[PDB]
Amino acid sequence: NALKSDFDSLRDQIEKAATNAKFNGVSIADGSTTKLTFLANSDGSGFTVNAKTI
Amino acid sequence: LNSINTNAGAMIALQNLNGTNSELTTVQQRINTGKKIASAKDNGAIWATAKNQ
Repeated sequence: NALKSDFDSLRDQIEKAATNAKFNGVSIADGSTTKLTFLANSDGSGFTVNAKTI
Repeated sequence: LNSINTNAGAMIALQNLNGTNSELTTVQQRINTGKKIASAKDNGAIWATAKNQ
């Protein structure tokens, strides 16, 4: 039971650390979106970064 | 024209000198603050974003 409680505490800490990783209201690792695209050139071309949920 | 009453070249030199003065004022504000967006007047989007963050 003690090892199970340690396991559950570690799992809840992973869930908090995953949820909190945001900047400017968006996140690339929380799974809220599939990808983020940033400007890559003056014509409007983007630099896609695929989200990798953790 | 060889007028005594007006001289456009002095006007054009004043415009160029005022533009250099304004760019010096920008560089001076950015050196005394240490940031290129130090206020909403510089650029409001990144300014408000960094402020809330």
